[PDB]
Amino acid sequence: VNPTVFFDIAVDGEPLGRVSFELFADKVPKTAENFRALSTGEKGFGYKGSCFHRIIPGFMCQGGDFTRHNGTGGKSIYGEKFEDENFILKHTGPGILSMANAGPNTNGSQFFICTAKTEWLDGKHVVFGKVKEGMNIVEAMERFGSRNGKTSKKITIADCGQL
Ligand SMILES: CO[C@@H]1CC/C=C/c2cccc(c2)COC(=O)[C@@H]2CCCN(N2)C(=O)[C@H](Cc2cccc(O)c2)NC(=O)[C@H](C(C)C)NC(=O)[C@@H]1C
Repeated sequence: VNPTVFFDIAVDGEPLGRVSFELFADKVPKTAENFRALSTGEKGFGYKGSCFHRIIPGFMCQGGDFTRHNGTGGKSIYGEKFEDENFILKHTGPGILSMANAGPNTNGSQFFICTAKTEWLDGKHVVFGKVKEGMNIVEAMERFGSRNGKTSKKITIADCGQL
């Protein structure tokens, strides 16, 4: 019953590969549904065409700002921001999909994909999914990141949707 969604990733407009995610709707249904609907674009806005604006090798890849395209924006399907649903799941290792935020109860659309166990984020960021297929594509994305997170090529979600 857990949905699966995909991102087709491009590097300076050339196809890199597809990352697929399981969304844990069984444990964080509101948060999973936000990400699912933003991936299909069914509300008329969402992840398609947006970029990964911060990639820090050995840490995580962050994206999801489709409103300002400068790291500060994005919005949820629930208006603007929404509350932290729960912190049942933890940042246990590579592939974990979690909500970016600016403190408590500020979930919008920005998210990050962990490439390592990041337990200092537990209880601060809502974990809601995991990479299902295409972790090798996330590893390739890291090669375009840097210590401070600026990317050396434009890393975009060329297409996305639900499987
Ligand atoms: C541009 O926005 C501002 C952020 C300023 C810069 C943060 C920064 C720069 C370089 C490396 C790192 C963080 C390392 O940590 C991450 O990479 C973490 C990893 C988990 C996901 N994540 N970033 C986030 O969720 C970060 C967590 C954060 C905020 C503030 C400072 C900080 O050190 C880390 N939050 C944000 O990016 C939110 C955004 C979702 C609307 N923006 C904001 O709070 C501000 C308005």
